[PDB]
Amino acid sequence: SLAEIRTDFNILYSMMKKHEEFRWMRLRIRRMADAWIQAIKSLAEKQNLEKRKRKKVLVHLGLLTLGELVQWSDLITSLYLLGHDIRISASLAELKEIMGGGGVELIYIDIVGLAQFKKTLGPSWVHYQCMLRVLDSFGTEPEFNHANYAQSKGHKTPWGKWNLNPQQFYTMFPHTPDNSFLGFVVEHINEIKRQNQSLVYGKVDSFWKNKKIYLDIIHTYMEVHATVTKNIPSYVKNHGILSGRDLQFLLRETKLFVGLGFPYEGPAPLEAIANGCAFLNPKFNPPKSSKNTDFFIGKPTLRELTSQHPYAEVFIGRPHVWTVDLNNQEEVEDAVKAILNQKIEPYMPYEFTCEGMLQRINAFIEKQDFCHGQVMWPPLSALQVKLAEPGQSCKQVCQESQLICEPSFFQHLNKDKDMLKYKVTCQSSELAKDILVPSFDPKNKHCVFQGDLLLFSCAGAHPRHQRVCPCRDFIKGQVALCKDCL
Repeated sequence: SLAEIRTDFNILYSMMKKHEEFRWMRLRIRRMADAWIQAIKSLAEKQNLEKRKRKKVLVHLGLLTLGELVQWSDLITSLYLLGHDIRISASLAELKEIMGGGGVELIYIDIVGLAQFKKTLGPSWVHYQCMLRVLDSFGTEPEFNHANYAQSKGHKTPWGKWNLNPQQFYTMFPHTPDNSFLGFVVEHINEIKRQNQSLVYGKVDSFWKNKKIYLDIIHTYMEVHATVTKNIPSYVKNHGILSGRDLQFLLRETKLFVGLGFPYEGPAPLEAIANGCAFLNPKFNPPKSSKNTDFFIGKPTLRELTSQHPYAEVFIGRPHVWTVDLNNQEEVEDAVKAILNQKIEPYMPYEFTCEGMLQRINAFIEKQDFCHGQVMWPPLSALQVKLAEPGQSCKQVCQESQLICEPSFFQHLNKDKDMLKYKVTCQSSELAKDILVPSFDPKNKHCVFQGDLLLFSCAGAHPRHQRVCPCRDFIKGQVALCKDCL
């Protein structure tokens, strides 16, 4: 019953061959297999992977009943290499059968899958609720997760309302500290690269609408390539749809990967950057959110995107990523001229490598517990308390101190005597059921405390008062983990 690392993919291949949708995933695993195997052996030599319980894990892919398919494939691969006993489900019948047999210790599921879980198991679905890890790309903020609070704020979305611990939501990028970051793995260079080759990001013609001036400025200094036909200028060199090795060859050859504004926060810009490409990242001013952008309306989050790829913008930056105003002709020309003169430096954040994803998912499996049976994680030693100004979120004040909001610490910040420790003295206090508390009015020294523990929230700025904010440190290249979290 102890987990043993796997160094051979034969059994995995056999399991994924049972569902047609895994076909192009198996190809990707074969291409990446040597990287995965070096990674699990390297992790096991560097960190104690001994004496882990082998878990029976349900993976229910609601969406099989894309970036999402890449994330599923990397999660399943990581679980397999770490030695866990994986039961894959892509039907209501498999789901019923796996849960029928009992002994399930951990459940990875998507939003569509979760509705199927509740319907198929009936009222005892809640018995398993603490074992759920819900793959949810764009994230779920606490305000939308709390069904009754969402109704009371007049949100009309069908999404959210699961009443989970919001750290059970697993995101594509570390954009929502209320949630956990799952992510995925990103699959002489002077000689290989065509210095004046740009490639447009966007496999559909619709994405190209109103980018003519932008594309013309790039075309002044570079060839414009595409992999896509009304909106496409005559000078564009279309290679058609590519795949695997061919696309990787094209990226290896490309100096500049050109964002058009859509799609939002995909894997492709990280793949370009890993291959030595610079990424021209459209800036969004004002930021795009469920409040101003049709695509985002109904998403169970108010999170604002400052660019097409906020992760690339904030966690990578120049020289790999140039975040520019598409409508600023001077800034676009300067960016393109600078990129042309840049030395090529292929870059991959550690959190998007095989080893970094294995380390992250291994820490969540071993340490993240909503079922009440394990010591506090992250450990309390990691708490650094910060006061957010009015109009600033807990997410914002941690980030501006090179930290990350840690929602599991909110419970240690929620009464008069606990505040004393953090040089805040409450002359008076009350309880509110609000995402914006605990709060502090520094004028009249009035503290408002959280009356509904499900409403603790890294998201949300108080218009008038300071917020009392739980921050933690993170390992550079591994934002999901605090220094003492391994």
